[PDB]
Amino acid sequence: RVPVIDLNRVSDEEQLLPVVRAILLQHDTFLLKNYANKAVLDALLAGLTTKDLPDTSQGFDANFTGTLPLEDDVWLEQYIFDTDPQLRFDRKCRNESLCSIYSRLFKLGLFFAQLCVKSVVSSAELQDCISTSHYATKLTRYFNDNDYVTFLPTGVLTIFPCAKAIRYKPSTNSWVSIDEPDCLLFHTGTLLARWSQGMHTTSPLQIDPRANIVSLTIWPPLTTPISSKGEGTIANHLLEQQIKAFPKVAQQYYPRELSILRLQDAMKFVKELFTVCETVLSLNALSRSTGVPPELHVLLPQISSMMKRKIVQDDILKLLTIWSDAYVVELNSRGELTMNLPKRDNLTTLTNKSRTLAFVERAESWYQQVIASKDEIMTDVPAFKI
Repeated sequence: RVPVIDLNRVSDEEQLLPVVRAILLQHDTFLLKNYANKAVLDALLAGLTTKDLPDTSQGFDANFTGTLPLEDDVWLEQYIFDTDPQLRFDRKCRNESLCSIYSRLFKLGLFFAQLCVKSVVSSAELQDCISTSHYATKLTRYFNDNDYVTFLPTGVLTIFPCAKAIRYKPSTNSWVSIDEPDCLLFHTGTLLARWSQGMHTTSPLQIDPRANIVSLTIWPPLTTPISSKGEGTIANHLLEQQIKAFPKVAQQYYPRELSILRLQDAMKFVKELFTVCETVLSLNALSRSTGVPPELHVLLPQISSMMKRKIVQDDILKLLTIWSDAYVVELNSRGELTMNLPKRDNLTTLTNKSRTLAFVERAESWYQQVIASKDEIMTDVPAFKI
């Protein structure tokens, strides 16, 4: 199940470090038991159910900060803060109740974040990336006016004051719900896994947005480079995560970034489709003896089954857009589309043996041409006209 740290048994840094480290080497999620202010914390959360309502006049900006109306009378209240005065992230939280929860979750979360880094991060220069003077936080509150959201946190760790209405993936596929109301829940983010350089891995979580969930995620300063081998920062990963969580907000504030992420899903789609089509066509060719190409409608159900989704004739035509010489697709005797492997060689097949690598290489090429051009980039691969 879930690793549990009892604070009445282990309370100081000397005791907690080997415990935290042993956990982090095999887990990304753990419970905090007997926290000295669990009662006060639970009282504050209870207060949020009837008072200190979300500021509906606040708006929701490009920093993914403010108040956002969701469906089913659910309200999101979120604040992203950074210690850097050069950054316009000045608000940690708003109302007295949320501020009290923040102060308790931060002091606790900052302590354990440093333990997490000390545990699985070898770089001495990264041992002090997070301090009381250098950090960034995201305080998230869901409010319900009387399904699960899947996300992958990107901080060092995310804390939940109550281990309730949250699902996770055991390290032993399938979601399992966590129901330990007397404990806080800790989950590590991708930054810790990344900086561990293989020592630690994390996993996505699931929450019920109608269960008044509160969470605090903690980072080093947002301007911190992810790695020496790149220019991407924590800000880039935070943005991508927030875009995936709130795509409609993204469509307004970050339309290009959204359309790229959507196009990448289309890329992933067409690559698997090609591999599936290769298998299906190869198998069908075995149940033949004469050079009569199969009608496309015959192949679709098998292709759809392997793709685990409905695949239409239009989808297969996307493959030709990426590589027109991939297949020979034409109308038959009775006006139905047929599909078969090419018989004759061209300059491509005379110089490249692998059909597998050929499609992948031309998929990325097509992908770059779209995102390098300044014309309105598409979110999908256009169907090749016959």
